[PDB]
Amino acid sequence: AKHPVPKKKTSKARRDARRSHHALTPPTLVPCPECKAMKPPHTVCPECGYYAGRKVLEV
Amino acid sequence: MKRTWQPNRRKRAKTHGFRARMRTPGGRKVLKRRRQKGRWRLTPAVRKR
Amino acid sequence: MEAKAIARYVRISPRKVRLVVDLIRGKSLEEARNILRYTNKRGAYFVAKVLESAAANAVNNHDMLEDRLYVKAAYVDEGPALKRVLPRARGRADIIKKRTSHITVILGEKHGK
Amino acid sequence: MRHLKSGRKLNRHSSHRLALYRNQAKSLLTHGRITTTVPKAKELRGFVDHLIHLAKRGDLHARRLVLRDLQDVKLVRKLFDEIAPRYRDRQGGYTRVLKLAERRRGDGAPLALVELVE
RNA sequence: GACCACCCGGUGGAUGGGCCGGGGGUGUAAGCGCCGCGAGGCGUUGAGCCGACCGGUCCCAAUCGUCCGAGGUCUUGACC
RNA sequence: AGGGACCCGGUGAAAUUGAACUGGCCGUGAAGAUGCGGCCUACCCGUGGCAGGACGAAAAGACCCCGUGGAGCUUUACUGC
RNA sequence: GGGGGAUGACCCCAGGCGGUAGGGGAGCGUUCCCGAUGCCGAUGAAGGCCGACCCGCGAGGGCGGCUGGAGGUAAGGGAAGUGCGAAUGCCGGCAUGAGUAACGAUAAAGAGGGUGAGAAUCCCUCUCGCCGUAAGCCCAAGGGUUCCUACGCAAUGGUCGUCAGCGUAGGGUUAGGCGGGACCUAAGGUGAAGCCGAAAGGCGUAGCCGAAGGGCAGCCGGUUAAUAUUCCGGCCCUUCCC
RNA sequence: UGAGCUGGGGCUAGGAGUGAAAAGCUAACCGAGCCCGGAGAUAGCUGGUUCUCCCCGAAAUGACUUUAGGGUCAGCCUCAG
RNA sequence: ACCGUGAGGGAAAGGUGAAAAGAACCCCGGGAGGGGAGUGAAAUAGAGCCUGAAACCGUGGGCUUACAAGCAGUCACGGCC
RNA sequence: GGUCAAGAUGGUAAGGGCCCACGGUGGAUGCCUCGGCACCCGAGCCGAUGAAGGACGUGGCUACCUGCGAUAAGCCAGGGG
Ligand SMILES: [Mg+2]
Ligand SMILES: [Mg+2]
Ligand SMILES: [Mg+2]
Ligand SMILES: [Mg+2]
Ligand SMILES: [Mg+2]
Ligand SMILES: [Mg+2]
Ligand SMILES: [Mg+2]
Ligand SMILES: [Mg+2]
Ligand SMILES: [Mg+2]
Ligand SMILES: [Mg+2]
Ligand SMILES: [Mg+2]
Ligand SMILES: [Mg+2]
Ligand SMILES: [Mg+2]
Ligand SMILES: [Mg+2]
Ligand SMILES: [Mg+2]
Ligand SMILES: [Mg+2]
Ligand SMILES: [Mg+2]
Ligand SMILES: [Mg+2]
Ligand SMILES: [Mg+2]
Ligand SMILES: [Mg+2]
Ligand SMILES: [Mg+2]
Ligand SMILES: [Mg+2]
Ligand SMILES: [Mg+2]
Ligand SMILES: [Mg+2]
Ligand SMILES: [Mg+2]
Ligand SMILES: [Mg+2]
Ligand SMILES: [Mg+2]
Ligand SMILES: [Mg+2]
Ligand SMILES: [Mg+2]
Ligand SMILES: [Mg+2]
Ligand SMILES: [Mg+2]
Ligand SMILES: [Mg+2]
Ligand SMILES: [Mg+2]
Ligand SMILES: [Mg+2]
Ligand SMILES: [Mg+2]
Ligand SMILES: [Mg+2]
Ligand SMILES: [Mg+2]
Ligand SMILES: [Mg+2]
Ligand SMILES: [Mg+2]
Ligand SMILES: [Mg+2]
Ligand SMILES: [Mg+2]
Ligand SMILES: [Mg+2]
Ligand SMILES: [Mg+2]
Ligand SMILES: [Mg+2]
Ligand SMILES: [Mg+2]
Ligand SMILES: [Mg+2]
Ligand SMILES: [Mg+2]
Ligand SMILES: [Mg+2]
Ligand SMILES: [Mg+2]
Ligand SMILES: [Mg+2]
Ligand SMILES: [Mg+2]
Ligand SMILES: [Mg+2]
Ligand SMILES: [Mg+2]
Ligand SMILES: [Mg+2]
Ligand SMILES: [Mg+2]
Ligand SMILES: [Mg+2]
Ligand SMILES: [Mg+2]
Ligand SMILES: [Mg+2]
Ligand SMILES: [Mg+2]
Ligand SMILES: [Mg+2]
Ligand SMILES: [Mg+2]
Ligand SMILES: [Mg+2]
Ligand SMILES: [Mg+2]
Ligand SMILES: [Mg+2]
Ligand SMILES: [Mg+2]
Ligand SMILES: [Mg+2]
Ligand SMILES: [Mg+2]
Ligand SMILES: [Mg+2]
Ligand SMILES: [Mg+2]
Ligand SMILES: [Mg+2]
Ligand SMILES: [Mg+2]
Ligand SMILES: [Mg+2]
Ligand SMILES: [Mg+2]
Ligand SMILES: [Mg+2]
Ligand SMILES: [Mg+2]
Ligand SMILES: [Mg+2]
Ligand SMILES: [Mg+2]
Ligand SMILES: [Mg+2]
Ligand SMILES: [Mg+2]
Ligand SMILES: [Mg+2]
Ligand SMILES: [Mg+2]
Ligand SMILES: [Mg+2]
Ligand SMILES: [Mg+2]
Ligand SMILES: [Mg+2]
Ligand SMILES: [Mg+2]
Ligand SMILES: [Mg+2]
Ligand SMILES: [Mg+2]
Ligand SMILES: [Mg+2]
Ligand SMILES: [Mg+2]
Ligand SMILES: [Mg+2]
Ligand SMILES: [Mg+2]
Ligand SMILES: [Mg+2]
Ligand SMILES: [Mg+2]
Ligand SMILES: [Mg+2]
Ligand SMILES: [Mg+2]
Ligand SMILES: [Mg+2]
Ligand SMILES: [Mg+2]
Ligand SMILES: [Mg+2]
Ligand SMILES: [Mg+2]
Ligand SMILES: [Mg+2]
Ligand SMILES: [Mg+2]
Ligand SMILES: [Mg+2]
Ligand SMILES: [Mg+2]
Ligand SMILES: [Mg+2]
Ligand SMILES: [Mg+2]
Ligand SMILES: [Mg+2]
Ligand SMILES: [Mg+2]
Ligand SMILES: [Mg+2]
Ligand SMILES: [Mg+2]
Ligand SMILES: [Mg+2]
Ligand SMILES: [Mg+2]
Ligand SMILES: [Mg+2]
Ligand SMILES: [Mg+2]
Ligand SMILES: [Mg+2]
Ligand SMILES: [Mg+2]
Ligand SMILES: [Mg+2]
Ligand SMILES: [Mg+2]
Ligand SMILES: [Mg+2]
Ligand SMILES: [Mg+2]
Ligand SMILES: [Mg+2]
Ligand SMILES: [Mg+2]
Ligand SMILES: [Mg+2]
Ligand SMILES: [Mg+2]
Ligand SMILES: [Mg+2]
Ligand SMILES: [Mg+2]
Ligand SMILES: [Mg+2]
Ligand SMILES: [Mg+2]
Ligand SMILES: [Mg+2]
Ligand SMILES: [Mg+2]
Ligand SMILES: [Mg+2]
Ligand SMILES: [Mg+2]
Ligand SMILES: [Mg+2]
Ligand SMILES: [Mg+2]
Ligand SMILES: [Mg+2]
Ligand SMILES: [Mg+2]
Ligand SMILES: [Mg+2]
Ligand SMILES: [Mg+2]
Ligand SMILES: [Mg+2]
Ligand SMILES: [Mg+2]
Ligand SMILES: [Mg+2]
Ligand SMILES: [Mg+2]
Ligand SMILES: [Mg+2]
Ligand SMILES: [Mg+2]
Ligand SMILES: [Mg+2]
Repeated sequence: AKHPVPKKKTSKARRDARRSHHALTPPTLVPCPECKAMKPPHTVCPECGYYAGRKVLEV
Repeated sequence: MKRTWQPNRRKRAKTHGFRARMRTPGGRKVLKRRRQKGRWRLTPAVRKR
Repeated sequence: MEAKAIARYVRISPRKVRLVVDLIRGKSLEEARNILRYTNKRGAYFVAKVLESAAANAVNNHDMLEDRLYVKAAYVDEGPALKRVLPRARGRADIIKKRTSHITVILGEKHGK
Repeated sequence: MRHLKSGRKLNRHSSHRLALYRNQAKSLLTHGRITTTVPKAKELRGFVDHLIHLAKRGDLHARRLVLRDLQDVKLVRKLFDEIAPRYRDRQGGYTRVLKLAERRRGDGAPLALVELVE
């Protein structure tokens, strides 16, 4: 409001191009060891999906 | 910091009250105008019975 | 056949949720689900609901077989604006607008043999 | 810049950071399983390991030591008698940190699992 | 090193955390014994405690995995 | 050292804004040019930063003058009370 | 301008035709009136959306398709709230900056369990921190259901909410002794008498009004989700009438 | 401990009050409060002034002007006769 | 309504359809919302409801663009649809 | 079948631009109106028998409006229908 301020309205072409880097990257996902579903790597696969580790059960 | 509005019900009726308005001919017109504008309240509503 | 579900007047900014919608466009339903579950956005929840409501319209209303439907089309349009006052320094009052989206997932069966 | 200097600051000052760990240690060594933020975990390993490895020593010094951070007369008991044994032949690695695939919401924080090994 | 990028590792692995050893800092821990009415003092005692630095060691954690990615436009020129 | 600044999730303003596809030099031009001439340089789009320029924003210059504009004050200005 | 006598509107002919302030002359379109007891219209009015078509120098007029769903209005004349791009114009709508600053004290948080479609944010437990002449408690102002409980989460809450001072509903405020009034007077106000002023009105002795001052009889416990010196229990007083 | 501070109840105001005096204060702007009215005050000043085509097409000088960035007459444009 | 102690200031906000026939029931969903069914001459007349313009924001398609430089148009040729 | 020096040319869009189609937003345009405006008639006072204007109440369930007043969506009588 005070000291600086924009001098001209930015074109639709110019905000849209600023946003050319705003796209998301879809999650990284692997199929679980033995349980059915898809899970993110290096994590406790939400349907119990660990052997030598615990799992907090879905069971 | 202490502001302009420091409510005090006695003061409010002592000052803009109906009986106060009726004393002064100046006040009798205030009623007359408000009553003719069709104001729903002729006078600041005050309470604390 | 193709089937669609529309969540309207969803109290979220179009530009915000549009971001995850673009994440499922053209994809299998199977994949799309797996994407929304782990997409870390408030818009996931909503888009999830619209998608699942769309499938539940293909199978029960249009006969489409859940195992063959992809996200043929999807988009979100700008619902009406919730103008609210934001009190500011030196007695200003701005108006922030809580935005609103119209989510439209539209499903079709994959052209598989 | 500030290279090395091992030791996360967890947007806390000195005293808060201490009582963070302590209050997280008690909480661990009472349920033996903990869910926290991934970083609050990573940093919580060594703090407890040192505590256990000290209760393997059995001596009252080791006890009197530990008491500084856990302050409670039991638990230390439960530490020395019920937990400290199980690691006798186990040198280091008394603790395990597993990552949960679920995040919070209205926060978005990645979470992790902290439990006692074996 | 702001995020990104860059670099090293990812079990056929010493990458970090732990544990051990060394360095380093602090400067004689608790407990017990002796002397003193006592505050304290002495011995055990360079003890005890110990962040990063130098290393060691699979005890814990880098499991298991998915995804992208060429088959090579044309003419000529010399050689097959 | 801590609270911000940076990254992630949630919420999400503001002045400003002719339109923009908005470079440097030497000239030129209403005399201080991204926008005209000549030359030089320069793939497209961002993020964190600095503040030289857009005669940057703000406030229809408070100084100055103009107006047979206005107001406060003065006196042996005029004329009243 | 001159002929063409065509007096028409028509032809050849020759000239003029940059243009601000301004002068003049022709027209286009908008609303309303006569034309209207008419005509167009559900086989689709007005308005909208296209058009590479037709006529007009242009302002415009047609025509065709889609939309639309009940009006419209010729030739020809009449009358005007009659054409917008600017007035830091007015009202409204929507952009830009921008996913940027910010999310309101640096007293500070951690885990476990519970509810729930959904929990960093609600409930309980343990741990940790902050006030402690307060950041605790009780009165007076002021506010006026915000109190207690049940059911709720669209909005309000600077995030989230299953919570709330929010939404719906139901309940809850008990006095001869506490405060105020059927008592007193203070400044001041009002004001028979009285005095003054063009009118409105201004003064003014007593009187009257006027209080957080004078005067006046209740202490300790118990109970309700929500009231208690108010209800209850025990001890104790006041005034009025007979 | 004082020309102290403070609650409650009161009085004084617009050319008027109040002021240990700054033209300070009199409801967040006081060299003369606020509201409504006279009022559409006045503004020789700034800004704005909306469809089309056709012809002609200027002045920025003179004289007077409490006049000089405004006017009256003449000059120069235009229309009818 | 709201603003103002007060005098006083002072708004915005009309239209489903001939008729509620205002969408039983089923599916997704905690709800909102939608998809079917159904009503209707018409449901982009479904109650944030006649007509529904513009700014503005999206989805899809044709042409185009990463060694060029500019009041963004125009005049040429050329490719592609 | 390839290799090879020189040279010559495609596709590719992170994103952007123009066009087209369909929506979202928004509520202009058209039509509608029993609200307003204007003139012309008519008509013209009410109040201590307590006016005007109100406060509070009043319904089997009633937030507001309207009506009414503890006889309270109303009581009695005449006339209309
Ligand atoms: Mg500055
Ligand atoms: Mg674009
Ligand atoms: Mg004070
Ligand atoms: Mg105020
Ligand atoms: Mg009082
Ligand atoms: Mg009178
Ligand atoms: Mg009323
Ligand atoms: Mg303020
Ligand atoms: Mg932070
Ligand atoms: Mg401290
Ligand atoms: Mg890193
Ligand atoms: Mg690697
Ligand atoms: Mg591997
Ligand atoms: Mg290592
Ligand atoms: Mg050592
Ligand atoms: Mg010693
Ligand atoms: Mg010792
Ligand atoms: Mg002794
Ligand atoms: Mg720092
Ligand atoms: Mg953010
Ligand atoms: Mg020059
Ligand atoms: Mg220059
Ligand atoms: Mg140019
Ligand atoms: Mg040029
Ligand atoms: Mg240049
Ligand atoms: Mg040139
Ligand atoms: Mg750039
Ligand atoms: Mg930058
Ligand atoms: Mg600068
Ligand atoms: Mg700066
Ligand atoms: Mg000026
Ligand atoms: Mg002057
Ligand atoms: Mg003057
Ligand atoms: Mg003729
Ligand atoms: Mg000619
Ligand atoms: Mg010429
Ligand atoms: Mg001309
Ligand atoms: Mg003429
Ligand atoms: Mg006309
Ligand atoms: Mg007619
Ligand atoms: Mg029909
Ligand atoms: Mg039609
Ligand atoms: Mg009409
Ligand atoms: Mg036309
Ligand atoms: Mg039409
Ligand atoms: Mg007509
Ligand atoms: Mg006509
Ligand atoms: Mg007009
Ligand atoms: Mg006109
Ligand atoms: Mg103009
Ligand atoms: Mg404008
Ligand atoms: Mg400007
Ligand atoms: Mg609106
Ligand atoms: Mg910025
Ligand atoms: Mg920033
Ligand atoms: Mg920030
Ligand atoms: Mg806060
Ligand atoms: Mg804070
Ligand atoms: Mg739980
Ligand atoms: Mg449960
Ligand atoms: Mg919890
Ligand atoms: Mg917690
Ligand atoms: Mg908190
Ligand atoms: Mg009270
Ligand atoms: Mg309430
Ligand atoms: Mg409550
Ligand atoms: Mg509740
Ligand atoms: Mg809510
Ligand atoms: Mg919220
Ligand atoms: Mg707030
Ligand atoms: Mg919520
Ligand atoms: Mg409530
Ligand atoms: Mg009693
Ligand atoms: Mg009391
Ligand atoms: Mg009393
Ligand atoms: Mg009395
Ligand atoms: Mg009595
Ligand atoms: Mg008295
Ligand atoms: Mg008097
Ligand atoms: Mg009198
Ligand atoms: Mg008199
Ligand atoms: Mg008293
Ligand atoms: Mg008293
Ligand atoms: Mg008493
Ligand atoms: Mg007593
Ligand atoms: Mg209570
Ligand atoms: Mg009691
Ligand atoms: Mg009693
Ligand atoms: Mg004194
Ligand atoms: Mg006082
Ligand atoms: Mg007072
Ligand atoms: Mg005055
Ligand atoms: Mg006056
Ligand atoms: Mg004075
Ligand atoms: Mg003073
Ligand atoms: Mg003031
Ligand atoms: Mg006048
Ligand atoms: Mg004016
Ligand atoms: Mg004047
Ligand atoms: Mg004027
Ligand atoms: Mg002419
Ligand atoms: Mg000429
Ligand atoms: Mg003169
Ligand atoms: Mg002159
Ligand atoms: Mg002048
Ligand atoms: Mg003249
Ligand atoms: Mg002449
Ligand atoms: Mg002539
Ligand atoms: Mg107010
Ligand atoms: Mg008020
Ligand atoms: Mg208005
Ligand atoms: Mg409407
Ligand atoms: Mg109708
Ligand atoms: Mg109707
Ligand atoms: Mg279900
Ligand atoms: Mg729920
Ligand atoms: Mg439906
Ligand atoms: Mg039908
Ligand atoms: Mg239709
Ligand atoms: Mg039709
Ligand atoms: Mg439908
Ligand atoms: Mg249908
Ligand atoms: Mg339609
Ligand atoms: Mg329709
Ligand atoms: Mg609408
Ligand atoms: Mg409609
Ligand atoms: Mg209709
Ligand atoms: Mg519509
Ligand atoms: Mg549109
Ligand atoms: Mg596109
Ligand atoms: Mg080059
Ligand atoms: Mg190129
Ligand atoms: Mg450029
Ligand atoms: Mg160009
Ligand atoms: Mg492209
Ligand atoms: Mg549309
Ligand atoms: Mg009428
Ligand atoms: Mg009487
Ligand atoms: Mg009498
Ligand atoms: Mg009455
Ligand atoms: Mg009523
Ligand atoms: Mg009757
Ligand atoms: Mg009868
Ligand atoms: Mg009869």
